[PDB]
Amino acid sequence: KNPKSDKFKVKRFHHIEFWCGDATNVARRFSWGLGMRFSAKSDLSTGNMVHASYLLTSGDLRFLFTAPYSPSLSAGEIKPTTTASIPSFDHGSCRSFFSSHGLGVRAVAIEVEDAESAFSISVANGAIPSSPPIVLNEAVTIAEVKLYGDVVLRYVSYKAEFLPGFERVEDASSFPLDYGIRRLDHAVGNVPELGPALTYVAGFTGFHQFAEFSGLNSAVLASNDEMVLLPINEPVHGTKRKSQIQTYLEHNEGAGLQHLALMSEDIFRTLREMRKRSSIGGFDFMPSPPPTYYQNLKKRVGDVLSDDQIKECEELGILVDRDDQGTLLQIFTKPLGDRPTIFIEIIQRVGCMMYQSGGCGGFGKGNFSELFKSIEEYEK
Amino acid sequence: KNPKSDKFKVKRFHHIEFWCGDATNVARRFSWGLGMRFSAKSDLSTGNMVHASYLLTSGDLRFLFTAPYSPSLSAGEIKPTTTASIPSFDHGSCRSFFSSHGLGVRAVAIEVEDAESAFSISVANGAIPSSPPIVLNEAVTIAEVKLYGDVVLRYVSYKAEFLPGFERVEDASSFPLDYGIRRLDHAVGNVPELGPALTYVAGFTGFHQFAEFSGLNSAVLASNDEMVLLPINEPVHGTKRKSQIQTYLEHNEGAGLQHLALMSEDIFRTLREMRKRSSIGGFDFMPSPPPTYYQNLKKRVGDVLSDDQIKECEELGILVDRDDQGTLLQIFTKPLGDRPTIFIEIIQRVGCMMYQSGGCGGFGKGNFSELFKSIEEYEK
Ligand SMILES: CC(C)=CC[C@@H](O)C1=CC(=O)c2c(O)ccc(O)c2C1=O
Ligand SMILES: CC(C)=CC[C@@H](O)C1=CC(=O)c2c(O)ccc(O)c2C1=O
Ligand SMILES: [Co+2]
Ligand SMILES: [Co+2]
Repeated sequence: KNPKSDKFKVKRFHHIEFWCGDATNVARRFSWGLGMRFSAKSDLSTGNMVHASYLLTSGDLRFLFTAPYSPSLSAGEIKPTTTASIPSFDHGSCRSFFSSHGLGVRAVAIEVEDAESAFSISVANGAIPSSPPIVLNEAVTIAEVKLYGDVVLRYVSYKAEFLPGFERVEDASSFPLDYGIRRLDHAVGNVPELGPALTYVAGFTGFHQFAEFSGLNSAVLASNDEMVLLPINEPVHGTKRKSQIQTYLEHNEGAGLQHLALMSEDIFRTLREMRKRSSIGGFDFMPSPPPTYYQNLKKRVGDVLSDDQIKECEELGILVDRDDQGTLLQIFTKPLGDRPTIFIEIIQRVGCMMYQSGGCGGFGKGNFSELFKSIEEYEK
Repeated sequence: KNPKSDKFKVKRFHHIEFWCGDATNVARRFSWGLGMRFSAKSDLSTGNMVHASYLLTSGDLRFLFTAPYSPSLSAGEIKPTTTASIPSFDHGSCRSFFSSHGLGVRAVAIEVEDAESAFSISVANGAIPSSPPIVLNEAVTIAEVKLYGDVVLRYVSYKAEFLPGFERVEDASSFPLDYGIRRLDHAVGNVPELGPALTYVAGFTGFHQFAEFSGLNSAVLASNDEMVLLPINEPVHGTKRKSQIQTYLEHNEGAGLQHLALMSEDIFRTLREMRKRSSIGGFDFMPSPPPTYYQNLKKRVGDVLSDDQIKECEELGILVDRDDQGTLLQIFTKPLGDRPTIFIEIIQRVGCMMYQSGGCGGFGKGNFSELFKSIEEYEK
């Protein structure tokens, strides 16, 4: 049941902004590890005396990495005279954000038809304002509201290249890395209480609940066409194994973004490329499910995947689950930084062709059962 | 003239510790970019609730990358009950250090015969104490005094693997990267006034001035055998081109470590390996000197280098200068992080065989002249 209750025209995921201690080093690590190209910069060399911001792109996926310079560099400036290309930036907020959470996502950015109206409607509908709409060079408008914890949902809209004040990067500094990742599929938040979080965000967006088929309860909010997907988790206390959501909240000092799901146009090549680089600067992956998990795969998705594609799944450690609508291939990295907080998920969806509809195959919740009922190989 | 006036037995450079926002991401970047192996860890997985510390090694070169966790994780601990493996660590100092300077070197560590006595003698001789001697597990003793700005000179001594509480890293997480770098040759500080800095450090170490053959004045302090080498620079104001030392001091918020000189056992393979990786996560190098600089190289070092080695120097952008004692091959990276502050120098020394004596060939001061008198190619 899709009631199509968006309160403003929401287009697509536009970018994800990390707040870092040092943007250069995180961005270069992510570039190698994920296969993303250096696309745009705003820093000292572009006149920005306030922050360093570097953009990586892969297909439609945009990762923005931002860190503050010394406040002294911009001591004479005021907000009207700022050289920051992202006027919502604030040294005190960024240092407090990073000191409090460590490396993680500050902004989940979505493109809307009119950022000023989306901000006005949102706040009128319960959104906590974070940064009011600002018009960059008569061309781009950006506005921010609180999402959960210190994460903001950022609205961007264009009259008609990333943002004004960013420069395209000279191509000799821009090596065309690509491991197949093409767009952001969904972005997941962890909160201490799901209900009030759901009520708040659904409240000011009009996003509807997306239908689903140990440790947490979750739910998914979605825009009209279900291209913007925002799952949210809460912990379930009192279990046998401690909730990883609870571990997240402890180490992150509260609510925040748990993981980013990146859609690959060929998940097998992406995982081959990423695994080759795990131990030489890239990302590590969670431990692989046992071979019994893969001995049981022929029976539920042998429909969709050949024996060859199934055996390739076992090599790369890929997990597979299925909706009534499509099939989902997924895998999870280990945490991206020091803290056991943010990680990345690689995914590819098969089915639901109309273009492909969002959430096709769901989010893998069928894999808790498939996984637990596979650790019965410890008796095999 | 070497008066051999060390006030305590100084052995060798032991390690360099960076204070980071996120140790994981800086360490993985440095590992790929420089060819260093993941060797030791102290973090949550080893019981350290206070900081994450990762060690990279290449030959004798040890780079330590440290970042604080949330203070909350260790709120119940006191210094006697600390889980930090480096008891000099302090959340407030590290966050203040990093917020103030950004990514850079916190500790220049040298191995001494007795860290407690070296600390006592130092302070008795004018050193500002930073962290008093602590004995780690009846085996290792560590003590810290102020060097310049917020950089500490760290004394370590062993009764008889890096430090207690560090774990060796499982070899599947430890890929044997190596591009030829073998040890730290010297570590360079920038200060607003050279004289008082020189007086202070020579004061409590007994290190002597090392004899030399636009923008700055400098001098070099050295231990008895001249294996520990500590150049220090100050700016010269009023020039035509602004002092880069002054630019350093502005962006670093004051004095600090300018660059690390890493000795390669084969600088041509190191630079080939590093340049291949510049645009895919590694380090960038300063612009190459003009071909006229290389057309003039046959006349001064054609003695030491073949036409082939000279043409290889032009390919890799290597600079070459010469003492009366030896020949020095060097090159400089661009800044390692967001700020135009810390960078790295790659070097290899030829000559002064006795083992090779320290500073053989000097530090390249002859290249200001060779470089300026080469930009007369803009008229060629
Ligand atoms: C293996 C790991 C570090 C975390 C997995 C787990 O926390 C998780 C990931 C996820 O992606 C997801 C959804 O996408 C949707 C519902 C839902 O319960 C979940 C999840 O539980
Ligand atoms: C190209 C660049 C970013 C910086 C070069 C310059 O700042 C420099 C480097 C250096 O290594 C050095 C010595 O090793 C010794 C004396 C001395 O004056 C110097 C230097 O001036
Ligand atoms: Co997911
Ligand atoms: Co040098």
